[PDB]
Amino acid sequence: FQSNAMKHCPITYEKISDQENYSQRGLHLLSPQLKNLSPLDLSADEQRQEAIARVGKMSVQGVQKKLSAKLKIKEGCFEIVDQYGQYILKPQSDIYPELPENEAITMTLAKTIGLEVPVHGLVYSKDNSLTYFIKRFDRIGHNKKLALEDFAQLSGEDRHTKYKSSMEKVIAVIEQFCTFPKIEFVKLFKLTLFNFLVGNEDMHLKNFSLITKDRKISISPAYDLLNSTIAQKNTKEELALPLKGKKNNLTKSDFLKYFAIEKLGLNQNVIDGIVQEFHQVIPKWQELIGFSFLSQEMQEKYLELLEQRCKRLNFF
Repeated sequence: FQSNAMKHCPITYEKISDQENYSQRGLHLLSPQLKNLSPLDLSADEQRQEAIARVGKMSVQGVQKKLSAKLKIKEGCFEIVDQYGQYILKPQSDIYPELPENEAITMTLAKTIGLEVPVHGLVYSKDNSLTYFIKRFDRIGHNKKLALEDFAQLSGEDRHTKYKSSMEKVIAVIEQFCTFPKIEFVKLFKLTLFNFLVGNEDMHLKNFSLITKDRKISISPAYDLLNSTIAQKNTKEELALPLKGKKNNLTKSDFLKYFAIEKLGLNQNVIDGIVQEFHQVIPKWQELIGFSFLSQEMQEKYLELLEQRCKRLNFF
């Protein structure tokens, strides 16, 4: 067949047999008592139509079509809902290729480098298409939602503002509102290097949010991370928001000196240690991309971009 076999778990990427759809460890990340995960009973097209119709009740922001869902643990399936959803589902786009598979692997790469990333993965659909899922990090069960505000709201911008900002304004939000800004600066540094390496030119203003939890206001867990470059036919920029006024032709010193030191004030030992973490993780990322549910064509685009971004930071 034209597709290469996909022999790993859509949640953990560990090896599984042909007769399994998910690893046991993956099912248990959803719930230790989940014994199976049935496919969604809607095709990709039906899922998109439902997302469009349910958008007024959708309490999670983001322009991509999304569905709210609960996990029915004893039955072993997702159920689409309007209220008290615990998961977000993202079906295949009708425009861009492999968005669920791309977001799934990219979030997994972010988790591998130590960023805070919620449980996520892929679930099969009625038509065999893969839908992305992520656990809500602002609600557990039917309890109160934790306070969550995106950086457009916090920086005084209109609700629709995504690209008319800058990294320096993102930094200013953290300085103004976070309980321990210097802890958050380390996260921002890792996130921004990560986004450069994986081709995420769509880390826009509304992809940063502050959550109020455990007596502190902090940058939220990661959400909506994708190699947006490989999903598009043409891109002219590397960053969604300028850094040092630049959205392309970023240099190693722009990230490791201007950003890390002049803007974030990180000490050299901290910078050096994080850079080494990225150096060490590259072979694991390459292996995971190979184990992913991306097509061979998209794996090749991911790996080619990753190699070029690593070279620009002198990784090798």
